[PDB]
Amino acid sequence: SGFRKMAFPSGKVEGCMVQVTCGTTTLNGLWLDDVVYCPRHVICTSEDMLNPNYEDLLIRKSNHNFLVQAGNVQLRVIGHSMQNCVLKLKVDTANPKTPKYKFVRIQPGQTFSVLACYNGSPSGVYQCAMRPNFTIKGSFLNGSAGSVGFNIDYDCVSFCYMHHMELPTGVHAGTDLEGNFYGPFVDRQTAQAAGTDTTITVNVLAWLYAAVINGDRWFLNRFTTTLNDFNLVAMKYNYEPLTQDHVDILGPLSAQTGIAVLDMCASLKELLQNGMNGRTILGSALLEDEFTPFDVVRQCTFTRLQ
Amino acid sequence: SGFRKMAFPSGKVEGCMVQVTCGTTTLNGLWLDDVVYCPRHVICTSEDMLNPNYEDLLIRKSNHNFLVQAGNVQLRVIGHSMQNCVLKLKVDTANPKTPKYKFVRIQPGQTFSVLACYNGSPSGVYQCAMRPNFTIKGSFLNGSAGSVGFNIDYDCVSFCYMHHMELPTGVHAGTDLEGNFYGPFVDRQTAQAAGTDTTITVNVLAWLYAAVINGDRWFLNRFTTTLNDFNLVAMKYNYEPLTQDHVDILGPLSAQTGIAVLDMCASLKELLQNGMNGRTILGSALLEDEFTPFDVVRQCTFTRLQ
Repeated sequence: SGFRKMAFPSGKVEGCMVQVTCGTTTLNGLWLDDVVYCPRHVICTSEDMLNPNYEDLLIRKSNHNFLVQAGNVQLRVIGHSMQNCVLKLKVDTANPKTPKYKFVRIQPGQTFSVLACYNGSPSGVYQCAMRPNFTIKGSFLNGSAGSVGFNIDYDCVSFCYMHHMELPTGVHAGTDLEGNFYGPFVDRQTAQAAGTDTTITVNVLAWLYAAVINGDRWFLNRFTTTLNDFNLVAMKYNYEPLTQDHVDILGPLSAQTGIAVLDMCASLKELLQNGMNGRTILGSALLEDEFTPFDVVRQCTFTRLQ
Repeated sequence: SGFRKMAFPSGKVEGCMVQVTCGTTTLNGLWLDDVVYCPRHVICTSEDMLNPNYEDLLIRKSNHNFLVQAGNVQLRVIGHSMQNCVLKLKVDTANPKTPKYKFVRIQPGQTFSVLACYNGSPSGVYQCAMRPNFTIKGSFLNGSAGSVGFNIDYDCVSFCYMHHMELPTGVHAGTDLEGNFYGPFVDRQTAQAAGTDTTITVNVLAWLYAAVINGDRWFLNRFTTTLNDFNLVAMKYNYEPLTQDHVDILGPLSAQTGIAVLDMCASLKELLQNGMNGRTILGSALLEDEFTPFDVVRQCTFTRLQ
């Protein structure tokens, strides 16, 4: 037993990570087959004019301006194109380690594994959830842009995030693998702020279900409530509304634990009104909302079926 | 910026994982060159009286009895022997994916990355700290035994832990790669309890530094204290006593923060008594003690040396 934030194994992703340098600017690229994808602001430099326009600056760059290295080997750029906020760098060598993959746009509330990288070299791995305000609470320094996030589904690496920038609040923003930002953000030197965030109600219920599976059940009561009355409570604590779709996604954890979803909502309603009473749940003094129902099941299993 | 529990990329380790099956028991193995390392209780059968004779089961078993799988490929065991609580299965093929590696005995307070496995097949990765009572707080199900914990140092993998079992309190126990258990535990079906766990004082300090580097400062104070003076307020509070060895270790964090360790100790003493008064530090409502100083440094940029 035991429950912990757990990243997907990063081996498949590590073999696609490369360093991209244009001028004195370096960041990370993702090498699949004969293409390297990377944030377009690799072409930005110090001596650029204020609030540059990427159209104009890329026009100055030739193939020979982009220096891509996969370890101690130079990949030769043979073509470049810009697709929204990412650069597609056609190279003359196919990555022999390209996994089965898909490009995916995750929804808010969902999690993914982040392979933070520097200078083309993977550095560490951890879980993030896409916040309802379309930011993630990551750990990224300068040189980490191009790091990707991803999930594994059977044999297929689903890439869902490429990191670009940090916001003044200290939270992070990036694109899908087509260069489309999550949230109202731009890879520009313009003032931006994350909007107000909300708590991912469905995730907190999954976490409480995980808590029960692991024997942490002090917060259960005989009580139950309705979907309407729970949501009237949730709204007042900045929790996002709970939909029947959410209730159904919690099915397997309710089947597994024997605790009906609306039973769980009553315990949660109670922790929201009266607090955690100095108690910790799974070693946390706060309510965790970055564990999806899938992430719990992934870690406990369904033992009804023998 | 930002601060997160971060596992090492697990790629170099995933290529070492294999599946070991003796009779009806299946757990994971570690395939380094031409040796597979695994827990000895893979040979245990519940049909045993219980108190096992591991040595004579080695005589009882032949090489045929051990089924080693790298994916769907079988490795013929050509030798088998016991070293403390670990099996060393000699196979006919040397692991072509063997990395540069050491075998190390971690010290209580140090951290490592656990690659959680079932059936030779990686499931996920997360950080653990070896607790002062020689347990770890992981997420391990039945069949997770044989999973390893490791640290990457350049391109050399330091294997420091192999998981064997779970204690009735929900924490986990294991050996180094030489089969020697961390702590007074044995791999038998007998009543065992972990001693009293204590907070790793040096690590809470390192964490408080990570917050200051990252922006969380409210806890700081112009107040000061001394070493024995701080260790008074702490020993009664179940904390590891702080030593001059720990002070020095935090040197670089103080150097970057310009905050003296004793000054940090003072505001930490203040944090023990008062409590956090509904306030968080780096997204946490309790003091985190599983970030070592070096773990912090790896997630910070250091203005000093330019």
